[PDB]
Amino acid sequence: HGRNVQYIKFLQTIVKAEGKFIKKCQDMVMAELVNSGEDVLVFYNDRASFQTLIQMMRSERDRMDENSPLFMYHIHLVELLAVCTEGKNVYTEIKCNSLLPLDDIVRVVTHEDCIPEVKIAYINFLNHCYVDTEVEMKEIYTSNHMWKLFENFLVDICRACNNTSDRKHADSVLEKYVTEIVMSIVTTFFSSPFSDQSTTLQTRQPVFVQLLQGVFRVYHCNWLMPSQKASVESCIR
Repeated sequence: HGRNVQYIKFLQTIVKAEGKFIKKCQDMVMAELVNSGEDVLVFYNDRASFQTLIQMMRSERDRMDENSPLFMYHIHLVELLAVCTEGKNVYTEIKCNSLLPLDDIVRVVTHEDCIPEVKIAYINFLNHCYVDTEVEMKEIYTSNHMWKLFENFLVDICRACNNTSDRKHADSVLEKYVTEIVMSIVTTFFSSPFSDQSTTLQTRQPVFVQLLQGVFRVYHCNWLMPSQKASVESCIR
């Protein structure tokens, strides 16, 4: 019938209630995505997804007529497969990594021009596979490979951090980007340099800059408090 951007926001409403996430429904919606095969896939490899997304957001704003192009806004509302096993509802994460984006090899491919809109949902997939809370298999590539994304996107966060009272999605991106910081502490193994010369300067000084912008923001104080803890928690890492 066609992949509807208007429709695909249903797939989290029926399964995922607020607060509570049941295990059986997630199991029976995970297997059908692999079984059907021709669902709304995020794989729009580098030649395709680059020029579509940069022209979708920059040329038109305010949702671009409810962001219903059928090719670029489809990924945005495809969070079901990204938040399918986000918190702890991961009966089998191998399927989500093999049949779906790995979150450490396919994420980088589209990272040439970082799009915060994709990152929020795509970053949630990184949280989905990285670790539910502990069960993720200990893979050096999962953490060592993902330890360079922050540096690549750290400049982007800093670049938009200096802009004050000029955007609305910055708070959401900062609020949505702090969720990963609150997850498992940064690794301190042979890899994952453990706040070395190139891993501490860009992880502590820049963090305060984002915290300073949030403190100066006129938004609610509910989200401002977590930012200080996020930087504080990272500092004590």
